[PDB]
Amino acid sequence: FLFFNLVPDVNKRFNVYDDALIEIPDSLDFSSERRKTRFGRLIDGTEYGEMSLDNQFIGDSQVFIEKRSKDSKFVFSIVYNGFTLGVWVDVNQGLMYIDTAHDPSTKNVYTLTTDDLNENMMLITNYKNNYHLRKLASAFMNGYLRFDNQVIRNIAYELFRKMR
Amino acid sequence: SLFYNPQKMLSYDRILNFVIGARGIGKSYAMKVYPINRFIKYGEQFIYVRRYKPELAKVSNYFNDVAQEFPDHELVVKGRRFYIDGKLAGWAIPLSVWQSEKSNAYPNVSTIVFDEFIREKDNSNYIPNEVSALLNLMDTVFRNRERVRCICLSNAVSVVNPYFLFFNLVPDVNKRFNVYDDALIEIPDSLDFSSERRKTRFGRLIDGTEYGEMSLDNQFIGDSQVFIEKRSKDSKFVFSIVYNGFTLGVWVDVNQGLMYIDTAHDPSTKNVYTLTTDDLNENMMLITNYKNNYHLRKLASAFMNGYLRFDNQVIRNIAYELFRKMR
RNA sequence: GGAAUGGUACGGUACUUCCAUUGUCAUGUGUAUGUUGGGGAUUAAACCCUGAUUGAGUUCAGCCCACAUACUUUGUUGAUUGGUUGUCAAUCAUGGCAAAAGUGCACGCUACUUUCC
Ligand SMILES: Nc1ncnc2c1ncn2[C@@H]1O[C@H](COP(=O)(O)OP(=O)(O)OP(O)(O)=S)[C@@H](O)[C@H]1O
Ligand SMILES: [Mg+2]
Repeated sequence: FLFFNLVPDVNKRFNVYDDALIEIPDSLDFSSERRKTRFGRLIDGTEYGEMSLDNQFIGDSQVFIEKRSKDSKFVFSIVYNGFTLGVWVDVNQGLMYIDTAHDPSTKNVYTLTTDDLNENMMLITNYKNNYHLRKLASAFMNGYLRFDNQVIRNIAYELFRKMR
Repeated sequence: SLFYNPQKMLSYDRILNFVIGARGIGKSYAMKVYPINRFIKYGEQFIYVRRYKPELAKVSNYFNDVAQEFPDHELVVKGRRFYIDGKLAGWAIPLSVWQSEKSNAYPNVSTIVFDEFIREKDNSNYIPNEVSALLNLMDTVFRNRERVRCICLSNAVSVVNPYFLFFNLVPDVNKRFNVYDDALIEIPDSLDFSSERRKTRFGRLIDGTEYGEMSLDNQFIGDSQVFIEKRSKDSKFVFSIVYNGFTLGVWVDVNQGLMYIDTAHDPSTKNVYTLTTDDLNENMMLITNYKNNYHLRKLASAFMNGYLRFDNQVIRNIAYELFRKMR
């Protein structure tokens, strides 16, 4: 699956595509078929009570944080590793988002590293530009920063780790 | 008295026994005798798990030390398989391939006849989540609620392995037995400890003073992992440091000023601190390198001083690891 | 291979018991004095510091603890008006009750060992 990169669901018993099909078999009866065996052995009842047996029916992975967007004014713009991230603001609750937005007006476009150099952007000073974006910094420290993706989540978070 | 004595173990009759201690001191003697005792009663064959494969090429002399127990009947090995008067005795395989075994019929089991289940300071041997591996082993040696009785047997007593605190297996040094639904924690008699350790003192005096060190003491008495002074008290909840997914908090009691790291909850909705971005969401606040030393100034100082106190061993371990992370 | 006539695990009983145990419900922040009552705090001691004592070292005394009252915030997050108290929760510990704990199992073979049949 790591190769083919499949995206099934627990709901769909059959998961059909152009080529592939993931089938989850007899899910209820399976569970029921296991239930009865703990009736044949109560110590297997204690074994089922172990969280290991019940936690392989539970999946774990990284998860998103916020899926947010505005409908009002916005100011800044940043780019990193050949990928652009806009900055959105709102007076109502003064909230702050980071969503895909390109401004052909194109003021104050920034990168952390000169691998994305262009006559327009300026190599940002390490932390003085952070104080320039004091509202963005505080929004990161507080909850005033929200996004609309988990991919934007990870890119922004690695940038934050490099930010300090 | 003289030797390892499984009478109380067999007596209190958990369907799954759990004993520890006596490194090479008969912790395997009586429990390798017992399957052949079931065979003399003409019961059922036993199952022998091994940690790895090379450990198998030399171990065909498994019945040498039980002849002096039962000289009477024939106790031999044909090769891989064990034979008592020619009847099959033990299903003997290491771990690697039990899955290929698990579709076979296993109608006859008597007892768990393995020891050194877990070795101190040995996890390269280990297999991830092998606790559930033993679950698969037991369910592939189960047919009903009978014919089976299990033992664990580690060389020494520890309180850090996942199995214990997963089952809250707590040792007691004052009393021999610790009882639960099915789990016992025990050790041979403290009087038998005196007798046998005195027996070792007799004879090889160097082999006695080597037991005088805690090195050989801890193998059989198991006084381990209780390192920091630890207490508890009734202070007010003040601060909480969400680290790698933990609701750790701090009680600060000014009268006889000490910081107690017990776990509790109040609806503070503030002062909760995260040292990682993974534990940060939109209702707690992030703290960089130094600002812990200042906002948790009490924490920093009480750690530098002896004023910081602890409550639980797991909390102690995770907190010391955090103290290593904080730089 | 037969015991349950050895100690025995447990259940679900009884005889003594202790909300340690999960729940069910009432309690909570600060000085001021009192011998509050008791525990002198009692290495004696030598000296001194302080605070009443009376002509005056003459007397005694300085430590903690629960209570009686006024000075006050059950702590704590929120709903409240323009803003302040008061009404609905939290966890914290206390206390009372069950449910729970020790003593025989004299209620049983669900049961290992156990020495003999
Ligand atoms: N009933 C017994 N009769 C005689 N010796 C005994 C008895 N019970 C234990 N022993 C002793 O136990 C020793 C062998 O026990 P082991 O089977 O090695 O126990 P162990 O603790 O598993 O050690 P390893 O690592 O398994 S070899 C003998 O040499 C005796 O000293
Ligand atoms: Mg052994």
